[PDB]
Amino acid sequence: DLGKKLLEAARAGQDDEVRILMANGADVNAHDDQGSTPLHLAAWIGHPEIVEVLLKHGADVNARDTDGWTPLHLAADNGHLEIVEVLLKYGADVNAQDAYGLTPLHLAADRGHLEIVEVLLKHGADVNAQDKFGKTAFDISIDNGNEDLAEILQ
Amino acid sequence: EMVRGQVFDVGPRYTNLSYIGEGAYGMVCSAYDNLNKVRVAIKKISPFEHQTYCQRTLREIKILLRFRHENIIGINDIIRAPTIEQMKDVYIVQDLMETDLYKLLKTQHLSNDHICYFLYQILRGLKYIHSANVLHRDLKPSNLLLNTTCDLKICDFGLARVADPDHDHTGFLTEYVATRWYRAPEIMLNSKGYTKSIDIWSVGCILAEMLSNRPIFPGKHYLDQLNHILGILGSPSQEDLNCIINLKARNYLLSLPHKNKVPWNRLFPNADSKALDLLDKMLTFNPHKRIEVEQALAHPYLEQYYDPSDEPIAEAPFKFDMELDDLPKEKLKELIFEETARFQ
Repeated sequence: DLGKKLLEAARAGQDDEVRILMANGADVNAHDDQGSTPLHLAAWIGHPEIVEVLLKHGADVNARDTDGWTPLHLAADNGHLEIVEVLLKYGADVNAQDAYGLTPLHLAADRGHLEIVEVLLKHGADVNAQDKFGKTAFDISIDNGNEDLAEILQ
Repeated sequence: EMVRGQVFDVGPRYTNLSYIGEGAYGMVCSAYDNLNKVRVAIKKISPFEHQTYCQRTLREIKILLRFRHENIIGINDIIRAPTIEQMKDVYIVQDLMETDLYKLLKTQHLSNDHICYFLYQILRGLKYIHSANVLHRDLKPSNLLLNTTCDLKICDFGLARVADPDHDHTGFLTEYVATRWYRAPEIMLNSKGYTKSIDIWSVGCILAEMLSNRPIFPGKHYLDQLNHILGILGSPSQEDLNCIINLKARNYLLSLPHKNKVPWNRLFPNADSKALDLLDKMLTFNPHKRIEVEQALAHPYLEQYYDPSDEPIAEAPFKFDMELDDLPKEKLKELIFEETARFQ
């Protein structure tokens, strides 16, 4: 199973292994037991070129893991600016909800990743989205004491 | 003297530089201290462009210079420009510690003896911090530094605060990128005035992780953190709910389906039964019901180490919140300049 070797390769951050496995037919849409695909893993660790070649070869941009996380949630949560752009370009769902209703905007806001917030917003992110607690990005800027965040949010 | 294109000007006392890490607060090099004949760690900070950097830097300098305890990282020296206008940068010199509990845990499952001894050292350090009227607020394995002989020193007081009973009740945790897995459930709920008890929760999370070698509440966000926590502790009792002041926090917990408590021996079937009894007292949902640092040291799990006469307290506790939040970054520039004067 090349599927199983591609995930690790992707989680490792090796560009060449990824290519070789893909050239030999590795399933770009393989998943681990927790539903992470090679695209999730590359987007979480922050490997822009790997995120690109998987998308280029049919990776499901909007695959959900068992917590309802997409590659875009991961990128947003981990501060990976270029990766967010790449995902959006390839049709990532800017308003994807996890199990708790958090969107990529909630995650970037809570992490204080201002450039990502701006990119999400420019791509139609919903600033009024509420998670299952009731919080919007705005409430996050108040709760976290992020005055710079609350600056762009109005 | 230039390292990765940055000036790193550590005078004739510190030579033989090597870069060993960098980020949002601190380019770090190792260097040879030519006075003490040992290699040391030198954190270069330049924080004057942002009020948040200055608060954090002043606190940390103030707190580390007041503390002197074997289980707390000290500041051995400070280098800065001889006049306020010149100071673009501050260099803080500390002991060079070869590793940390985060790296250790990923290389091996600790024996019971090592666990006990590390938990002893963590609490002995914590005893002194709490006796100084300080809350660390960011205890986690990577803030537990280790040398090659199992000596542990809790460092990183950038998010520490004096416990002020009343008045400006703290007070957000504004280092938004790092783990939240060790944060007490009242911080996740955005509680009002939390206490020393938040640090005892973090220590209980570290204990649990030393017992099984994996984090006990690894939430992906605040709501997934709560779910992890409630999944093991069970639904809080009405008594514990009733203690929650924040209404929409209490209302949110009331909204959730009932979860039963998972017995600690089911999660940790090979752990020492006394470490589990102690763990139970640390990881109590209700902050008021959690064990305190002195009672934890005197718990039977730690009997082989517990020695009150060799567990020092602070000779000069901090009295009140340092009044920093409203103060502008030029003013904070002045006190940082003064705090650092004892070194030249």
